[PDB]
Amino acid sequence: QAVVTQESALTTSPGETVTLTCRSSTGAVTTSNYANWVQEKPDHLFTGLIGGTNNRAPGVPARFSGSLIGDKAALTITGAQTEDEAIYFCALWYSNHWVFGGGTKLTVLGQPKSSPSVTLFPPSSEELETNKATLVCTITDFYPGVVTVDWKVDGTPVTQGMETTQPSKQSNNKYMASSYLTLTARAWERHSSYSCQVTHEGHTVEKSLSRADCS
Amino acid sequence: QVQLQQSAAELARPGASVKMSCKASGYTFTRYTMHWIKQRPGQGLEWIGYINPSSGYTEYNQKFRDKTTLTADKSSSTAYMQLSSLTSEDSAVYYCARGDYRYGGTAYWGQGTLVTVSAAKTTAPSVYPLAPVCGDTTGSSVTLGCLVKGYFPEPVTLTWNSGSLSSGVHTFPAVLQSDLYTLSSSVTVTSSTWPSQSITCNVAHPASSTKVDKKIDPAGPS
Repeated sequence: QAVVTQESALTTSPGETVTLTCRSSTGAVTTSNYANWVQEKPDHLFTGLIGGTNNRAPGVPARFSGSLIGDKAALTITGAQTEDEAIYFCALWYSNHWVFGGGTKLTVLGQPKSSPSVTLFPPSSEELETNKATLVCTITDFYPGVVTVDWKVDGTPVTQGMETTQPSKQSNNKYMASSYLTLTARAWERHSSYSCQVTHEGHTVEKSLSRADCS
Repeated sequence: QVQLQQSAAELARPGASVKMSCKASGYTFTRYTMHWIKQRPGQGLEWIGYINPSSGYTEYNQKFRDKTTLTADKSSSTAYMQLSSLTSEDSAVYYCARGDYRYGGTAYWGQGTLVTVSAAKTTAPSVYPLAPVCGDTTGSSVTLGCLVKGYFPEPVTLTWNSGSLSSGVHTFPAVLQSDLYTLSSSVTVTSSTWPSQSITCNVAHPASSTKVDKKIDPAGPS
C-alpha cells in the first residue's frame, strides 16, 4: 500500500519556528488526504493536533498550524516551547483507510546537548554459576534523546542475544537507555574482549573490558 | 469535556481472545465514529479499522480483518474491540480515537490498553549484584548495579538501601529476554562511600509476593 514518510528527528530551541513534513509515496499530498497530525508524549499520552489538513483540535495552542507545502503536508510550530518536545505523527487518508508516518522525534533544547555516559558491567559470578552471562551497558545523560548501540565481541559485530531499551527521560530531562548482551557462560569464557559502543549525534562513546585484564 | 476511558491491561495466552472497551464521554456518541490504532515499539502505528455506532457499519484494514471484531453499545456510549487467535505479534498498546468528519480526522484518543500475549508463568526474579571487576583510575566516583533477571509478570519496584539512597539512581525499563522480563538499575556514589558503607539493592515483585535485598559486595581481592 501507500507509505507515509516524515523526518525521523528534528532539533529546535524555545522561541524558534520548526517545520515538520509528511510525504505520500503515491504522489502529491492533497486536501483529499485530510492530513492529520497527532502528538505523543511520555507514557503513551496521544493528543490530536490537526485534522483535515489544517483544522486545529479544540484546546490546542495556536502556535500549531497545519498546511500543504507544495506536494507535502506540513506541521508548523511557531515559537516552539519546551513542553513541545514530543513525537509527532502524521496520518494520511487513502479513500477508505488511514496510514501513519513513522513519527518525528522533536527535541526543543531546554539545556545544552549532552553526550552519553556509558558503563559496561560484566557478568556476576553469581550469574555465571547458572551457566548464563549478561553484559549490561547503561547509558545516561544524553540529549537529544536518541542513540544507537553496537556491540563487538573480539572485534566482530554481535547481533544475536542483544536487547536495548527505548530511551526514557531522566528527572534532569536528559535521557537514558540500557542495552544487554546475553551469552552462555561457555561463550563468555571463549572470548576475551567485549565492547559497548554508543553513537550520539554522529559521535561514538565506547566502553570495553577484557576478561583477562583491567586494560 | 471529551474523554475516552479504556479498560485495564490484559494478559492473554497464545490462541485466546480478549475484548477491550472504550468508554466515551463528553459528547453525543451517535454523532461520531470510533477508530482503533495499534502501537508496537519502533513498529510505529497501525490503523486497525473504525465503527460508526449509529449504524453499526465497520471498516477494517485488511491486515486485521480476520482476527479483529469492532462492536459498539450505543446505549452505554462504549466501543469494543475483540482480538482473537492471539499471537506474540498482538502484544501492543491499542488506542481508541473519536473520528469526526467535520474535523477530518481523530482529535481525541484514549489512554491505551496494553495487551501482553504470553505463555509465561509467574516467576520471581533472580537479583544479581553488579560491582566493578576493575577500579576506575580517573574515577573519583563509582557506579554500582543491580541486575533483575527472569521475572514475570511486570512490574518490579527497585529501591536502594530501602529508599535511603535515592540520589544518583537510574532504574531502567524492562526488556523481554527468553520470554521473561529483565531490568537493571545503577547507583553512582563517591568512591570513599563504598565499600566502607554497605549498599543494598531492594527488589519487590508483588505478583510473586517476593522481595530480594541483595547487598552489593566488591569482587574478591585481586
